[PDB]
Amino acid sequence: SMNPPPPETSNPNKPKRQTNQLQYLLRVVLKTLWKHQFAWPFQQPVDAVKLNLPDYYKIIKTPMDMGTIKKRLENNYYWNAQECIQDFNTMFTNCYIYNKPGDDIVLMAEALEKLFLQKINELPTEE
Ligand SMILES: Cc1cnc(Nc2ccc(N3CCN(C)CC3)cc2)nc1Nc1cccc(NS(=O)(=O)C(C)(C)C)c1
Repeated sequence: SMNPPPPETSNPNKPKRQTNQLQYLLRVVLKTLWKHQFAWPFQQPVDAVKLNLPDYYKIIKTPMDMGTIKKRLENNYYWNAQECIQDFNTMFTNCYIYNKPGDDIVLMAEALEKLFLQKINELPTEE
């Protein structure tokens, strides 16, 4: 049943930075993916209660979603771009772990992942 607390979006004792890459990750990469027709399952933490998936957080112990990432970027939570890319990678990987190849949700993630890889290919060099 119940949902866990969502991942933190602020941590006062974590060092933070703004870099041009992190700017780009928010203004271009996240904001492009966000507007995609297949984005909505990934825009917030999985609501396992509403979905009647009581084993979701039994299996997925490092949950991640674009809603969390968006807020992290907005709050300058990250030290560098790679920390943020890792959160995207976790989100995709979680999807592929929990679901079956060819499930609709996997097709949705895959469309987003392909687009994600296209967009980070154009990440500007650091500073
Ligand atoms: C990111 C993600 C990864 N995996 C899955 N798997 C999944 C979802 C639904 C099902 N159904 C199976 C039988 N059926 C009757 C109910 C549900 C099976 C597997 N889902 C995801 N995201 C995702 C998929 C569908 C719906 C929502 N909505 S949500 O969590 O309430 C909100 C609006 C907060 C994002 C969110």
